[PDB]
Amino acid sequence: GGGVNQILSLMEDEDAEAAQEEQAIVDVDAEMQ
Amino acid sequence: GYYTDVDGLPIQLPCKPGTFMPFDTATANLLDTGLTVDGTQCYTCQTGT
Repeated sequence: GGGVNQILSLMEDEDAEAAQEEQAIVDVDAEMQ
Repeated sequence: GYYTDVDGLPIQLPCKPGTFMPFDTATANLLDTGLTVDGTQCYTCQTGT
């Protein structure tokens, strides 16, 4: 277009995301065995 | 509608909200006349959209 001329529901969700990735990682490491 | 940034990409990624990738450069509606849509980079929507 031209450019220049020069909390309570966020951390509880990020912990759930960093636990659901953990679960996926654990389910993936157990399958290659 | 979609785009692909990196070389390897299984599926073409859609342009995120507040962006629009026109079909070709000439067949556009609102693009500043100092740029060309090569696909790989999605241009931000212009004021009043």
